[PDB]
Amino acid sequence: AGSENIRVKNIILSNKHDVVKPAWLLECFKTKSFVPWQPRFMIHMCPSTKEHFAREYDCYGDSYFIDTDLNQLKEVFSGIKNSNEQTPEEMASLIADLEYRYSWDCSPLSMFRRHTVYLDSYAVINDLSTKNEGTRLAIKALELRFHGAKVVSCLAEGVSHVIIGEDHSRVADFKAFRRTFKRKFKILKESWVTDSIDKCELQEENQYL
Amino acid sequence: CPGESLINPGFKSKKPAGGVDFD
Amino acid sequence: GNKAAVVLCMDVGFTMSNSIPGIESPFEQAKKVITMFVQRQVFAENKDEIALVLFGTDGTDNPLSGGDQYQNITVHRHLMLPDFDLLEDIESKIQPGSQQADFLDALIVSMDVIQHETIGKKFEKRHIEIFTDLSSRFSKSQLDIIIHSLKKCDISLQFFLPFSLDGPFRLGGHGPSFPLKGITEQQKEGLEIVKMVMISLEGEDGLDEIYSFSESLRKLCVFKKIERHSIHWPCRLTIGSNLSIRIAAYKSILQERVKKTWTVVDAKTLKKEDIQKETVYCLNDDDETEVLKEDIIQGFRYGSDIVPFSKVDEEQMKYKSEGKCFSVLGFCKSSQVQRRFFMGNQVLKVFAARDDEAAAVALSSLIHALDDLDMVAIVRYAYDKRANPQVGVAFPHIKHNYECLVYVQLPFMEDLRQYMFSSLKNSKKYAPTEAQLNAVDALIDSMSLAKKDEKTDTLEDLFPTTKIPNPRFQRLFQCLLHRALHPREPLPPIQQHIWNMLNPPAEVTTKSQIPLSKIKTLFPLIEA
Amino acid sequence: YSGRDSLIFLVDASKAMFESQSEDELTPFDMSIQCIQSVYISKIISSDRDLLAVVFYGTEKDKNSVNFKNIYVLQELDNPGAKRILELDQFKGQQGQKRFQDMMGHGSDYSLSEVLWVCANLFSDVQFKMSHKRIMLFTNEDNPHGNDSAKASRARTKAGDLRDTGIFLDLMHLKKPGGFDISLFYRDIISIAEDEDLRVHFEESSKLEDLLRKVRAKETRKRALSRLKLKLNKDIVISVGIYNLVQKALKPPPIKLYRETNEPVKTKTRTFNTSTGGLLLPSDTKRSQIYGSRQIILEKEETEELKRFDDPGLMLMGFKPLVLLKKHHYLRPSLFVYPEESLVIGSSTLFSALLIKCLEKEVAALCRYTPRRNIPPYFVALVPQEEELDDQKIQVTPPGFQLVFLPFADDKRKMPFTEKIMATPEQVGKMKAIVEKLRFTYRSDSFENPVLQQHFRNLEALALDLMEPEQAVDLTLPKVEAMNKRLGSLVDEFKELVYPPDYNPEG
DNA sequence: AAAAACATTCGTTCACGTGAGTTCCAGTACAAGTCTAGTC
DNA sequence: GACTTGTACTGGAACTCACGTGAACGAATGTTTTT
Repeated sequence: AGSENIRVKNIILSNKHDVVKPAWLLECFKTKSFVPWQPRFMIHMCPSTKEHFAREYDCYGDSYFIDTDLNQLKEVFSGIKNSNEQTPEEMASLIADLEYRYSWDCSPLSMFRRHTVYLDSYAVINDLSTKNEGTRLAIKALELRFHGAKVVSCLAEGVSHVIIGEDHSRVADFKAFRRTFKRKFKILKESWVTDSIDKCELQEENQYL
Repeated sequence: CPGESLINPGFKSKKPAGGVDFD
Repeated sequence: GNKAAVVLCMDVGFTMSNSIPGIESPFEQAKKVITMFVQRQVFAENKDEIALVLFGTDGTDNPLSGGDQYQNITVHRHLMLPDFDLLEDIESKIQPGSQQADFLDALIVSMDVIQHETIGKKFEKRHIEIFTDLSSRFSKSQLDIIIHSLKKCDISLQFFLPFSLDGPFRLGGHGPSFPLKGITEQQKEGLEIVKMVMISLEGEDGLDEIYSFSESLRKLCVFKKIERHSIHWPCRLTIGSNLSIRIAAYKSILQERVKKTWTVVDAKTLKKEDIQKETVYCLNDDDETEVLKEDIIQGFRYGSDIVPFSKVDEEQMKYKSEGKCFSVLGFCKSSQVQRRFFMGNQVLKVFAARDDEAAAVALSSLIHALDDLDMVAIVRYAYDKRANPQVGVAFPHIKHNYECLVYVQLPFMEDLRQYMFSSLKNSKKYAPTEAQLNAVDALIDSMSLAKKDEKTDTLEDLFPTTKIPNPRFQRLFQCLLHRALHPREPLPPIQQHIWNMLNPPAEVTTKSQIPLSKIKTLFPLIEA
Repeated sequence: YSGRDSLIFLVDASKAMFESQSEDELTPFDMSIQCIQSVYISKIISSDRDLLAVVFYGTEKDKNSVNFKNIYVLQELDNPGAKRILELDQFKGQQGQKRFQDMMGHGSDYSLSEVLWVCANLFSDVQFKMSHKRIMLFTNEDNPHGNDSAKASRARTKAGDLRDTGIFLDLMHLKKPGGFDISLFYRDIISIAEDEDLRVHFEESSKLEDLLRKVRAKETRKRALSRLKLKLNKDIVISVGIYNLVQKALKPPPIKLYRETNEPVKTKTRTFNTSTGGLLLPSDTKRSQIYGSRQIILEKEETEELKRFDDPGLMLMGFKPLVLLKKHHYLRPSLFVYPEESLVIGSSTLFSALLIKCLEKEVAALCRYTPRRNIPPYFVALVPQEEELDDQKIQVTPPGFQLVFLPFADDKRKMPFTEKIMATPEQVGKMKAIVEKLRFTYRSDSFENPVLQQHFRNLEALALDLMEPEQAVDLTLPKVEAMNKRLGSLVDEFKELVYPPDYNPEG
């Protein structure tokens, strides 16, 4: 039954039959063979079939012994509805853990995830009511976030990267804050990221200190 | 004639069931 | 389980054999009454012990006969299950005796039999029935001992007489029986003594226990003290969510059918296993292909189209409702509810829960409030979770003795039928005439079944059909007994007393001839 | 009313029927389709023996017995069915509208005379007997023929002859921008032109509300259960008929079908000897009863003769005051007795006289009732029933006799002895207040059988391939929330007044 | 000696299957009147 | 020489009730188990 009508729902209530999407017959006709069922085609499982596919297949369309393709991976992912049980910091930590485990730092993006970035977009440091929006700084911060940089609006002790535009009046304040903090964050300029993006690699900070 | 049901001519259109309606 | 022991004391002396021309002999009436009793007891398959003792017999068969006392009394049958042998004895090989006897000795013998035979098995109730004409000498020295023994044993006692406490006399004809002035002085003394003993045993109500053979033949009184009580259905009458009153409902009125059912048996050999019935399902095809039961499926018609509907599917989609529900949907004026709309096949009498003062007083308050406000309760009734819910009306019913609710089912919108009938009052063609109306009024007056008694200023019923036993059971029992006793014999005709009890008193019949003739002549009726 | 009912749905296919005057508003064509589907569904349950037809006019494609132009007979007169409902619903949605436009056509000229002729031919085609022949026109155009007067005159005359024949025409005018006016052109086409419907209508016809109101109840034509003879005496006999004004409603019986193909199957029952296996005739078998160690043998004829006292009919007995008839002595649903006059002439006059005199004296006729041959007699009371009609002269209580069965002695059961406990006046007053609070007006048709309604809903859902069944509102439930709100605390004070502090009315 | 759990019972309801009497309506035989083809 | 109409007959289908049976089911009885 390709349509989950009242009859299909009634059959679903009873656990003595198996429902298969009509695409199964079409696939059999195209291949002219008795291909076995897959979780994608079937919308219901009998206890016996449920046990049978539990060993061969997983809770989702993914299986163990038979590999998966791009189409199979997409179909499996479409099965999962949603997952919002975590927090952004947890996601960042998990992403860093996976990148470290699989040495995936060579990707064209996401290298800046390990580094927190602060921007001197406020006339008064550590103030949320003096935004200087409407300059290259905002677009630079947005691009850094897109590339994977963790943009932080608060000057916490955990900050590792700070970007200062053409205005160098508060360089003394930033240096004093760096000295006060146990962990020191290197002073960086906006041109550094502009040069790095084209190269897609973390350029040495010595020439952009 | 009045109140005749347009579906079954010859049978007066029965009023819809109301149940209990306290005054 | 429930059990009852009954001993039937029958008078046999020659004095009973006497009769007047045109009047059935008292012995025959007593024989008919006892035959009906034994027929109901045996054909109803009820575990009731029946014993028969006859006083006035020429011989003497009595354990207490020793000592030249209580003579001419025979204990024909002790306490045992009723059997066709007892019916054969009553009907055929029992004859009147030429010796008189005192019914007090029969009472003593019956009490001794009850005491001796009751010890064997548990007996919920013990009953004694005495059929006599009270036309024999008796000794009054045993009154105190008799009363004390009866009270100690606590056994019900019933008396049946040839007359009750001027056209032809018919058995159970709802008319006078044994016209006055036919009672002798000895019979007067017997009536006095029976009345006194009945009053002492029971009281004023006991005065109603002295029946007559003709009356007992069409009143079902013989089984009054032996009939059981139907089980009670317990539930909780709830008005809203919080208030609840425990209640028990009995089936006050219910159509009575025949418990025993006929079964087909081959004429050649009368064995159940000889005849076997088989059902086969075949398709509407020339080959008449056969199918198995599991192959069959359930479906329903949908206006020339058949839609499959599996039994499991029906159960899944079936209307589910919590069982054993007795809730008050609302209260409405008694005028709105009309007797025409009553449905169902039963009437429920609802009392409070057994031995519950709080529930009893709450139900009494509800009944009194409904009666004072002249209201009834529209309620929802469900016997159990597997029974379809019903909408019914419960109305108060208060009597000097007991008060209870009476529940009767009410119709749904689907049940009602909308039929239009042409008016008769305005029909000029069928309009009546003043003479015709006067004739019909005379006919109605001449055939009134109720009498306006001025002594008590009340209405007395002359034809109380509610108290007449169903003739079908009596006819069935009579025919079954006749066939059992006479295998090769045509079935007997309907008993005369049944027809007499199924007909109105001769007074109204003879008082409505001239009005009926006037109606016939005035109203022209011709077949068409 | 003898025969069946025939209905034809004339649906206009003009562009005016395919347009949305406002958003979230079904088009007139969609409304007409919905009304047709509702009528079909209602007829499936109420009376499946009726005939329904669907005809579309104004479409490019044509399909008629006359081979006319721009008229399509989608469904000829036939009994309603699920297939027809599905076909009608195929055009329900916007995709359905597109499919109908592509396969059927649009924007085509037509003539009212041609469609009336097609409807007349369709009516003539049916071979049964039609008690009512009706046509319904679903159009939203005031002047279909305004440019040509000849076509309008032809349509008018054709409608006149159709009305003269006996066909009842109704106009289900739908909402249109300018406004629909019957008085302009359709005044002389409708068989009956109510004076009220003479102005201009800016909204849909009020009859659509009635049409869309689904009815789930088997409606049955009047049919006398039995025509018997009431015998006042041996010679004085009148002919009467018995009807069941109230009858229990039962779900349609199930039908056995072959699972593989879902077709009706034939059920056959046979009897054979366990030893020989040959068929046994009814004479071969015998009826026997076992009573302990005794067996009694009787034949079918003897068994029928057992329950046989008098011939079928109503043997009249004396009259009884209505007071003696206890209201709680109910045994069987009552019946209605009405004079027949088709068997014996003059019975109507005697029946009317008897009814009038019984009403005047307030008495009831006691009778012995024997419905069928070889059946035990019962005792019945015929109480008079005068004609009663509510406002606007609509009959609600037909005139005649009401037959109520009086129970026999064996039909009554004795109740156990119970000690009577009286209630103090304060408790009675509190209950009177509570009852007055819960006062409500009861009508004979205020409730619906939940089981039958749910069964019908499930059957309709299965037949029409619906996503899920339509849950039925239970009018029989006590809706306890409203009762709690109304009673306030009355329950609490009553309980504290009557119920002991430690009673626990739950076990 | 006293309290709690399980096997058994039994009236009651629901529902199926069969039979049998009634009413209504569809199909068909049968008498019978009418109209046509044809001629003169 | 055929049609067509009106009468009457027959039989099918639905209605209703009575009879007989099988299965669920809720509550009471008697027996058994435990402390």
